[PDB]
Amino acid sequence: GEIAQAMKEIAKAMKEIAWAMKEIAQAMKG
Amino acid sequence: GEIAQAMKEIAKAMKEIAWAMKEIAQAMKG
Amino acid sequence: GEIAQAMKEIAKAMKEIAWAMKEIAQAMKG
Amino acid sequence: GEIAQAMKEIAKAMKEIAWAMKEIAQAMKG
Amino acid sequence: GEIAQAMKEIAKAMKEIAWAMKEIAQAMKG
Amino acid sequence: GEIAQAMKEIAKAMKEIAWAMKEIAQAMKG
Amino acid sequence: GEIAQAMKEIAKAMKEIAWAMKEIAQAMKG
Repeated sequence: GEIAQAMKEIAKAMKEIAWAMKEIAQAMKG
Repeated sequence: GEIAQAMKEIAKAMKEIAWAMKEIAQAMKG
Repeated sequence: GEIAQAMKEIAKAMKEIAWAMKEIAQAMKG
Repeated sequence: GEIAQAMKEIAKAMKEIAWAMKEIAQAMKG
Repeated sequence: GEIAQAMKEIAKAMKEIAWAMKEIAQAMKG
Repeated sequence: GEIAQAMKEIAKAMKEIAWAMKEIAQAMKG
Repeated sequence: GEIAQAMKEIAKAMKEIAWAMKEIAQAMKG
């Protein structure tokens, strides 16, 4: 449905944004 | 469909933000 | 209504943020 | 009500974040 | 209630993020 | 309940993101 | 349920994004 599917897509995108931010943090850590 | 339409646009926008953050992470990773 | 109006304004903002993140990613892409 | 007021504040902040992100994209655009 | 409190805290935090993004945009403008 | 817990965790995280983004803005401010 | 599981995944991702943003803020301060 309209609400459940939109929430599942938000969750998948948020997990990918977290993975990318962790890579950027690791590049800038010494 | 004001709530359904907002949630669909938020979900698509978050998928595009996730693609872009993965590209930036890939540019910055060793 | 104030909740439908806020959801609509959040969706339009998220679309603008996605456009901006794509421009930045394109600038940084090798 | 507090839930309606919180949503309206989140919408106003998201609009400001969209404006800033477009300025940053304009500075890095080629 | 815990849900109304969570939404109030989300709103205050997004207002602070919008302030910080405007500062970063002013630094990079030009 | 798990939905109330999720909202509390999202609020705590948004406060930490807002704190971090103000430190980044301070570093970038002349 | 899919909506409860999406909310739990959004909270875990937001907590990881908060950790990453504080590591980046640490890199950028004395």
